[PDB]
Amino acid sequence: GSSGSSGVFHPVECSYCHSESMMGFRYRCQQCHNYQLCQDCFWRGHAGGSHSNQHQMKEYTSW
Ligand SMILES: [Zn+2]
Ligand SMILES: [Zn+2]
Repeated sequence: GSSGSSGVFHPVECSYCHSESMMGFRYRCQQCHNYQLCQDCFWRGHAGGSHSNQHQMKEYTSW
């Protein structure tokens, strides 16, 4: 990554794919500790030992 601290601060960035473009949204899994994804991540579908592909995501407006 690479950016300056003279403008944008804590912009819309994913947790995994850490996207930059402003297209997706904040999608927080249903039942989980810390699982947030964006439109893309969702479209493709992500998961792991912790998060299960059978976990739905909710749309929130925080980031
Ligand atoms: Zn993402
Ligand atoms: Zn989950």
